[PDB]
Amino acid sequence: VPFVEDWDLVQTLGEVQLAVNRVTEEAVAVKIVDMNIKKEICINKMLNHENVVKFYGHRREGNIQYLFLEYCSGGELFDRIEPDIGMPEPDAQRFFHQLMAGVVYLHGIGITHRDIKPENLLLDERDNLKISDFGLATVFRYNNRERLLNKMCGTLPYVAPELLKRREFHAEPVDVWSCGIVLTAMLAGELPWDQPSDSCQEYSDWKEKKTYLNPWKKIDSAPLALLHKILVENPSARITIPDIKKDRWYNKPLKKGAKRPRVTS
Ligand SMILES: N#Cc1cnc(NC(=O)Nc2cc(Cl)ccc2O[C@@H]2CCNC2)cn1
Repeated sequence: VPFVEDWDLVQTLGEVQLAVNRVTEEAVAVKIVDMNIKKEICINKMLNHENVVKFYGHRREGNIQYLFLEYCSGGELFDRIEPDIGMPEPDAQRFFHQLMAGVVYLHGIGITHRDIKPENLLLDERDNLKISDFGLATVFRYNNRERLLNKMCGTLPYVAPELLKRREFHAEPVDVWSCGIVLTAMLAGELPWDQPSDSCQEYSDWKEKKTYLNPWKKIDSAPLALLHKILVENPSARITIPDIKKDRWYNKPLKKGAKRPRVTS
């Protein structure tokens, strides 16, 4: 079929550009990197999950690398969070379920994202969450042997406290922590602290169990009980994802199905 390989760059998404196929009108996201990127491509070629952004391929045109990635028309989870409010609890629960399915998948194949935040959580046209941007991602398990991490990666409000206080740390609890900060942001519409350090007053209040303060007073006791188990300073005592899957709020029926058309009589 002639022209099937031509894509028009129609708009800047974030550089990330929206590409449309000349013939089929299929939309893809094209990440343009004008020369860490070789690691992003390698990690992307391993990924295949409904809650992880699809990788279609790559092309090197001199100093510029073009990455063909899934287009998610719903945009960023970030823009579904109302400041100081958040979002309805059933929506947050569904996005957290889909976040866990994605993270279970990544950890299962020995990959840690290292930068889970709402900006990197994208939504398709049906509002299905997809983990995106594997630029900071790395291999923490290979040939069934775990590699402890030591590089400081991520975004300060979402990083686990061990990443700031320890020389080495396990990868999986770091991603679990960041998922709990994402859950906080979805239910309160605010970030609890600038960084999880004892010098940060809000972080000290959380360790002092002062849940009568913001953001915790905006959060119902069932999801807050889950946050009490995720945002545990000791990474060895922190809840694991198999046990997040057994939490009472995680399994609480809250969300109705997708609206489906219906008539009467
Ligand atoms: N890395 C990466 C990656 C992979 N796929 C992406 N897909 C999109 O569809 N991007 C997107 C779509 C809308 Cl409607 C709005 C913003 C978007 O990307 C944001 C902007 C910055 N990175 C995430 C975006 N970034």
